[PDB]
Amino acid sequence: NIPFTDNLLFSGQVLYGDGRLTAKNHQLVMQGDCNLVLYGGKYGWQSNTHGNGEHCFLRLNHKGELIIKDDDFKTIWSSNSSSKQGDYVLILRDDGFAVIYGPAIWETSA
Amino acid sequence: LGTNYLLSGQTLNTDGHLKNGDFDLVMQNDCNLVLYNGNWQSNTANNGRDCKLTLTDYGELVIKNGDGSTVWRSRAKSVKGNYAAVLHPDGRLVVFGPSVFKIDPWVPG
Repeated sequence: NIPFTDNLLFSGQVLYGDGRLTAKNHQLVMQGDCNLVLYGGKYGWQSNTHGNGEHCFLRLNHKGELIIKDDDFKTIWSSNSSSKQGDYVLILRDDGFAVIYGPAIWETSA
Repeated sequence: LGTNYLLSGQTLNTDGHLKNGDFDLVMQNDCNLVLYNGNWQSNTANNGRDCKLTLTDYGELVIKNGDGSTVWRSRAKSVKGNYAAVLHPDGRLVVFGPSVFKIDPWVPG
């Protein structure tokens, strides 16, 4: 498993059961009620999936698609973003936006 | 600037840091960009004064001196867009991009 960083979610990492990203006063929470909520910015944001499934988790894949799956791997929500096979990162930015960047195009070490 | 990232359009100023755990990326006053404990450096020591790190709209990392002259470039480029140089917790600086999705909690509509 990849070590956790408070404001990042790399491809393959999972959030569930009120696990979250934090940056300044902003939070991105994969709540226990199957709702993904951004507490921050001016108005916040939500996936609007309260009660849509049980024991849901959030996972960013290696094509830039961010998905909420329930305990039986039924899709509850998707970012519907899809790109090159590679490594991606979801950043809860200091300015409140949550953005998926990828694929990786340059690295210091292989 | 993020504590552990640099977005295209932002600047990592002279003697500035990006840090993730024991891994410390420093844009030094001797114009060398070093990733402490990550076994990497731009190898541009004494090549300029008041040097800064930037990230182009094509995802290229660039070191420029106080006069604005280029000292080093990552050479790897992609399409015009928004990029992010992130200090990974396993000790590598990685450029990701372009952005493929955004959650906007600011727009009222």
